[PDB]
Amino acid sequence: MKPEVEQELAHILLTELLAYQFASPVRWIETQDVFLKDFNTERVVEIGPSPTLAGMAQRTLKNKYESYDAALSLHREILCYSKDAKEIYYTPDP
Amino acid sequence: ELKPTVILKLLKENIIQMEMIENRTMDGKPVSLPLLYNFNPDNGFAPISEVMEDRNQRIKEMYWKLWIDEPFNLDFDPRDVIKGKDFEITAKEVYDFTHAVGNNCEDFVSRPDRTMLAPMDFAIVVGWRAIIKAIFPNTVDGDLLKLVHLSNGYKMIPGAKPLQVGDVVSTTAVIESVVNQPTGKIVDVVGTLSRNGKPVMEVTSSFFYRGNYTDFENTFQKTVEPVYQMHIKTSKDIAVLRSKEWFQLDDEDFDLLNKTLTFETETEVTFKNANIFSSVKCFGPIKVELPTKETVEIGIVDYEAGASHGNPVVDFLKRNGSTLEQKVNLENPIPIAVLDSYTPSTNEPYARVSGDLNPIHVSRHFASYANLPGTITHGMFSSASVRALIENWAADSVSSRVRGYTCQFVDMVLPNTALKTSIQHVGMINGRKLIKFETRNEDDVVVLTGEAEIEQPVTTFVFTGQGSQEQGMGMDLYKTSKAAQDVWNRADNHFKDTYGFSILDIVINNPVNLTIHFGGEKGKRIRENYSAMIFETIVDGKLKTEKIFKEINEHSTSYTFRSEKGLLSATQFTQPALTLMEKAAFEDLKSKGLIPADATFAGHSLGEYAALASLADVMSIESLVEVVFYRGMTMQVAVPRDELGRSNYGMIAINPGRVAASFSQEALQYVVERVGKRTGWLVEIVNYNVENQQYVAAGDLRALDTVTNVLNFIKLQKIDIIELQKSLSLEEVEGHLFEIIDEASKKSAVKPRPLKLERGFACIPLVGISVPFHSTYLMNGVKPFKSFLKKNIIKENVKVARLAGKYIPNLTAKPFQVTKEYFQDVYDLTGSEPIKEIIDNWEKYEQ
Ligand SMILES: CC(C)(COP(=O)(O)OP(=O)(O)OC[C@H]1O[C@@H](n2cnc3c(N)ncnc32)[C@H](O)[C@@H]1OP(=O)(O)O)[C@@H](O)C(=O)NCCC(=O)NCCS
Repeated sequence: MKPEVEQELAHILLTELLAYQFASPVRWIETQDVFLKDFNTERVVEIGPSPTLAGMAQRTLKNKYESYDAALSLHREILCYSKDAKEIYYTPDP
Repeated sequence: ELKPTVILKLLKENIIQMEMIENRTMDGKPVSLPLLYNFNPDNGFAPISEVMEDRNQRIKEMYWKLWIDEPFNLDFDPRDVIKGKDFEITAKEVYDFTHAVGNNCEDFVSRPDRTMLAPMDFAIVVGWRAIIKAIFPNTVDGDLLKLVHLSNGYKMIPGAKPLQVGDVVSTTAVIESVVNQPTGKIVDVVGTLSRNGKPVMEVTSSFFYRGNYTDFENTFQKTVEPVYQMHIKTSKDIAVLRSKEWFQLDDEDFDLLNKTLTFETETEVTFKNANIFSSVKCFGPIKVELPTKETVEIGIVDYEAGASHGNPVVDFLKRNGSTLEQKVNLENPIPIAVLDSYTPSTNEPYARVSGDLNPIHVSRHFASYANLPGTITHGMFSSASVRALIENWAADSVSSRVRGYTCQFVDMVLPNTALKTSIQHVGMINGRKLIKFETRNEDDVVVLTGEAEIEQPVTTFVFTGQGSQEQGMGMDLYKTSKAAQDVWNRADNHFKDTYGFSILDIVINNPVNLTIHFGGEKGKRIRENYSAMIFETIVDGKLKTEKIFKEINEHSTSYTFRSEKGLLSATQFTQPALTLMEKAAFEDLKSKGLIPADATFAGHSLGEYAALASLADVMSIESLVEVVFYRGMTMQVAVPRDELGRSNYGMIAINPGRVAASFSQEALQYVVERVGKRTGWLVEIVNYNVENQQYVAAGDLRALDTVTNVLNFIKLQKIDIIELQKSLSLEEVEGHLFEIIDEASKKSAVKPRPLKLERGFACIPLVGISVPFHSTYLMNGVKPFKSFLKKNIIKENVKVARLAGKYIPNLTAKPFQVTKEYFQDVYDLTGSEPIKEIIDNWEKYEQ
């Protein structure tokens, strides 16, 4: 597949994804599963004014990934831009 | 055992030969270095003179037999590429190497059900015979006993995985530079390892021949200059740039005005003497920043002089432009550790695995002859030793996270020395922590300084949707951050010029009403823009253009936007406001170096747009705020408002775990489906947020109040639906639920049309939400919104590399991949003609 045809197919798929997203349910259970389990994410950074999606991650970890986090001995940081900016920018207090 | 190391005898009548012997060699056969001295008994004070004719060749002959596996031949051009034999990485070579340098990382040990990696210090093991072959040529003439290794560096190539056991690695080395300095000659070599045809990493060694060199005809210097940016404001700056013979655009009529130019220039220089260049070249692309911040080639620098004293191109850009710096320091350094290491008692074990059999590290006599304090530790040993600490303490023992490592060798270390490495996290560079270190000996003398580039931990960015917004959001960052300023201003200018309001005004002041005036020549243009806004629907194969703002004609002087509590809570302003603060936050991160090159990302609802704009630069700021404005306007027309601007629609967050532990999410889907059919109103589940803890039902504000009352009843009565529908009856529970729904529907219908929604036990109403987002109500809006997206997402700005396996759409919660299997999945959710046509014709697209 040529880059210029991948580009055209990507553009079509991306336009159709956004278009239909408008008026189709938000599968955020499945999306969490992906970035939390499939990619073993260790820093979830929420960009936004309230820590609502950081709320949802912490609750989805505590619910169905307590035994899987302990086994694989991994430390997740769930950081919101609007609360935990000192941890995101690496500017800790002396 | 006891072996002959120095043999001193007369060769002829007047020539003393002191044969120095190395007994630690590639094949075991001892190697002789004949030093020759004239004996002149006429000069009693100093009867011994050194034979200095071909003395550097004799020394190169010895070191060639120790280092290089090839036939001895010093006639090759330093300008030519040096090619090294292919090196298969074996488990035994990695074991032997890791135990020598004291690297106890689990990644380099054989484990069951796991593949052994090779350390990136092992790059010098593969590269040594190529890299060192670059200081041997006749035209790089130097005493190799007086050879200092100044610095060594590794750089992993972006995308390239680290070296594994069983990989076959091809080296090539080239001399970057060789310059005569007053105090001796520097030689910058640049190895490149290559596995399966692709390049993996770059080794950059610099060596220094101490002495006095006047052979400037053989010196040269390639330099990569730092990227330079110029903001073209005036027709003066254009005229200065068109003056310069070396500034060469591809199309001479290109409009440079208001554009940002980058100059990525390499300088090549030969020398005539210490300070006058006999030849300069400064070549390289000139790129222009597009509105997406993506740079594109529009010309070249092509300076070419003879005898000069300077590069005028660089001096021009130093004054007129500004140095783009990839490394951003943190506010304060963050100490990591202060660690002790020991140099080993003997240098043989490192010499055996590295192939660096330099006698000065093993033989007392050679080290004595070279004026060194003793058999000095290998510089490369100390490098690999400290790199093993950095990797344990900055990288938390994950070898794959070290992507760069450079160390300057400051001073010579003796065996059995105690070294103290301080390790600081000092900056960022393209989402890689930038770790400085300094290693001091017992006398607190700096012996080894360097820096490493450690990847951050696997990161995903998530972007919040609507509901979060609040007066004053992003404004702290707007006052301080230059990158946030550039986002907000670019958008605020585009709204002011086009729709005649400031998005910044609305976020700072959250006015209840906003009137747009169409007076003057400026207000006629703005009113045309509010009429040019159309729905391009496709009905019976014919474009029907409908008007948003049907109450704005040719004869209108104002238009008023109306809300009940504030216009920041009105979707068409929420969406741009909230997309911009997210995009500005993210641009502040990107300016401070904090964004991994392979970060995944996902947006909740609206966030998707900010996410794609932030991480993938698919739209400009101006295109983005246009798209989400239209999107918010496409949603405000589908919902009937009253005079104050409040609708009969909203959203409830439902916790099925608060009603009853037994009451699952399929119980909540069952109830809502029933309450949507009995009452005959609109209610669906739209946001699946947190499993059995937070679902979001959008729809008709009455239907929501009946669902809230039904679930408030089911908690208090303590009556499960799942046990009763299976173990008691079949479809009796349906008819038993319909009278519970009717009880709630009779109490909710009597209330007035814009009824306030109350906090139930298992249901909380969302604040500032008046639209049924992600429902089937908004299905009629898709057809026009899609046609609008095609006009504003330009296919040339969809870089597939930046989305592929990184972006997770809300629609299909699976990483974005351009594959038939993914298009099929997208069609099985949203039956669209263009997706189907792509699936069926997949093969023609494949070639
Ligand atoms: C619903 C939301 C406000 C809850 O976040 P929060 O304010 O942190 O709430 P908490 O989970 O900390 O709970 C606070 C209290 O609110 C109430 N509450 C929260 N969720 C509730 C629910 N589903 N049902 C009933 N009451 C609930 C409880 O009284 C709870 O008290 P507790 O501390 O004893 O649990 C938030 O997650 C949200 O706004 N989600 C929707 C996001 C969304 O869909 N956006 C895009 C729109 S298309």
